[PDB]
Amino acid sequence: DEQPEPRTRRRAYLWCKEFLPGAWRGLREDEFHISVIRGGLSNMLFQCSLPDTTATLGDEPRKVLLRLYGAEAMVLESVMFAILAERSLGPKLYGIFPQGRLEQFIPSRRLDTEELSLPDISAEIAEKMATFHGMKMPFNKEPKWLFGTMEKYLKEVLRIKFTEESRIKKLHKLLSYNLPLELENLRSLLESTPSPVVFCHNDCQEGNILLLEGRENSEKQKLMLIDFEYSSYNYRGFDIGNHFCEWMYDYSYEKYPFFRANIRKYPTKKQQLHFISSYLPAFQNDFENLSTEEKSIIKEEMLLEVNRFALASHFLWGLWSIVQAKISSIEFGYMDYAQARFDAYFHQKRKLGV
Amino acid sequence: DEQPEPRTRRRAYLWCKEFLPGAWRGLREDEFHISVIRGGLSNMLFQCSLPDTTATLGDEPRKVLLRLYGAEAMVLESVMFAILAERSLGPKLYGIFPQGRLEQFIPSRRLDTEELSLPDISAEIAEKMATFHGMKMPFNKEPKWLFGTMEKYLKEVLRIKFTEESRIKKLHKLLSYNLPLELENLRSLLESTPSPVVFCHNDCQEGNILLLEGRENSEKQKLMLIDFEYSSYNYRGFDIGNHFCEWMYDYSYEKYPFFRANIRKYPTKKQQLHFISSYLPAFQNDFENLSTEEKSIIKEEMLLEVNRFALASHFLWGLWSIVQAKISSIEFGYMDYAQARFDAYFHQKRKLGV
Ligand SMILES: c1ccc(-c2ccc(C[n+]3ccc(N4CCCC4)cc3)cc2)cc1
Ligand SMILES: c1ccc(-c2ccc(C[n+]3ccc(N4CCCC4)cc3)cc2)cc1
Ligand SMILES: c1ccc(-c2ccc(C[n+]3ccc(N4CCCC4)cc3)cc2)cc1
Ligand SMILES: c1ccc(-c2ccc(C[n+]3ccc(N4CCCC4)cc3)cc2)cc1
Repeated sequence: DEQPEPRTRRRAYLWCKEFLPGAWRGLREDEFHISVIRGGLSNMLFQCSLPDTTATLGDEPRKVLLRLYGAEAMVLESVMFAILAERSLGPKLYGIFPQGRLEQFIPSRRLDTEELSLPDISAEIAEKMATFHGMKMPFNKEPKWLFGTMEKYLKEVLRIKFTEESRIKKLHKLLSYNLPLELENLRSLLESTPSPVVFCHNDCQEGNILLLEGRENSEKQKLMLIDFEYSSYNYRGFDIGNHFCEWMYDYSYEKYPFFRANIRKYPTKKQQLHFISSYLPAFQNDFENLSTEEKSIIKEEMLLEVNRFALASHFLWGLWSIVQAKISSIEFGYMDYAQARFDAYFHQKRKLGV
Repeated sequence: DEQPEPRTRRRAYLWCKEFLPGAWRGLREDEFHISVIRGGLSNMLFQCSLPDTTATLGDEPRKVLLRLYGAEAMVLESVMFAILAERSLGPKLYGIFPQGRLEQFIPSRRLDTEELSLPDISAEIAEKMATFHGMKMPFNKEPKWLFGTMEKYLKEVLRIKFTEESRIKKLHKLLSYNLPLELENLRSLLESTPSPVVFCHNDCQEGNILLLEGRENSEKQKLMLIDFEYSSYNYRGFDIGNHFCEWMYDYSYEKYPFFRANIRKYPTKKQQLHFISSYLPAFQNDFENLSTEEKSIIKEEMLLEVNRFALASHFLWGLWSIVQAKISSIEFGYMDYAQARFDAYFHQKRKLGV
């Protein structure tokens, strides 16, 4: 039960005391409870709570999550979080201030990578993603994020000056593919691949999926999608394909490079069909009433869409990871991860015949 | 039908094209319609619309309001607006970006000052305010805004160096009252005056109240409260008292000083009772089920609360207006308005025996 720095205890006390109603408003500092959930220099997380000896007066929460930003994107993330809260699709928003926010505390654990392929879990992930994809949001609907971001990252990658010989070497190999050519060939392929533009999560991986406490044996509604920091209007195919890619990566590996990759854990076509069979009726209400025939066509075309867009997930994250090898302060094998993503890019390309 | 500057037409076109769905996404610039609703250097307003010859594809609006900011408060105002939109208490939010936002266009006119005293109108204002006062919001609940703001303004007022002799003269008269003494005597009075802390509009005047098109002959639900720029947790008494004060001021007067003030248009006790008789059942659901006796006590105590807090409305706006005489760029008799507010402050004080 890790205690925060005294400075952070006092600030957390004041934010809770001033932003939360009822018993919080009169709470003594010496009866304030706080423990560190995630440390670091940015995006730090703390649990704050009333003493067990203090009764609630109304509907105020007894326990909350404090998120600290630490080390216009802020306007947009805050507005998004507030709207998702109002719509019961994310944790409630209790307080917002320059340094962070107070959010609803949701008893839960994160999923592990192996759990993504469980048929019931996968079905519910698909339903939750489809629900998210139906959200009308006050943000730019031109789907510029995907290629805008890859172009931005590639610009950065070509200008990196590594000093470490192992990274110099790995970078030269990755750039030997002619990444500008490959990106513009990918742009050509996806231009010819229909995919509706919807509000996408953009990071649907096990670490962003809560298994809700007390719901673990429930048939449905045991999950919640969280961490919408990178959510935007984007091609639907990307959100689904990106999720499929995440079946292959275990970030809990406790030896350098601090991930495991397995190409054979990508969902099989059978598994992919199971996922999209749950997605579609959740996204298009009367989908079930279509003939078995029309449903089959729509499913086949979606399989093609999502597996092509999976290529963009590899390329995007490969580029992202090279930049992180230059700019990150976390211990992680970023260059080896980049190579894993580009390996999967070319393996997938070959399987698609593209 | 005033057209905007070409620069603004092009930016408005792009914001509408990129943030609004359906027919907007493919709209040609030469079929984009825009007209200026309010000009100026800040908070400019434009109406944007589809051509009549373009059909809607889905549920997209045919007409919207563009608000431009022009010349962390922004995070908070945006989050507030988004939440009020979600809760159906304000116009929908269609787009948010650094320079402004796209809002729902609400066919309507503003009320005139004379209309505030109409019994049906006043009853509905009271119901809408009570509804607003029930809103739980993610903002600081310590009621520091009222006196914090008056102290801030008074600091500014004491440091103003006017160059215009008529303003030098008017300022000397207003400061001759010993405003620090008077403010701290007001703080003492209000400290002893119970008033619940609720989410307040803080500017409930006729210019911020829409009379909804086609609802003018409807028994109820003909109004909408707008312009929450200054909304905050605050003493309930202030929101109601401030509204009552606004019965006395007509800002449509077309000769200098560009307002009329009439002390005799403050609501009579009968009118005040009519207002609070609508407020209470809208704020406290089972209020009607109380005995005539308990209801009468609660009403009497509220009359006292609100008329004491009305003094703060005078003092706050008096101070505010002196600062505006120094810093504003609008033609308005700010010093004469300040004197009108302090005149009403002392007149009200004398009637209260305080
Ligand atoms: C070891 C431990 C944690 C991390 C890590 C920490 C935080 C994040 C946050 N993040 C999530 C999604 C991101 N995206 C980049 C564009 C697509 C989505 C970028 C960054 C990603 C990875 C990396 C290595
Ligand atoms: C590429 C490389 C690594 C990862 C990744 C690695 C680890 C994790 C789990 N995780 C561990 C630590 C995290 N943080 C530590 C402090 C900042 C946030 C956030 C997330 C999630 C994602 C994602 C993409
Ligand atoms: C002539 C025409 C318009 C105006 C005017 C224009 C905009 C506003 C906006 N405003 C609304 C409320 C304000 N408050 C100050 C603290 C209480 C609420 C301050 C400013 C107020 C007055 C003043 C003179
Ligand atoms: C003290 C003094 C004047 C007023 C007041 C005066 C006029 C109005 C009506 N009004 C007229 C013009 C307004 N604007 C013009 C460009 C910026 C906003 C806004 C509001 C509303 C309030 C309010 C308080």
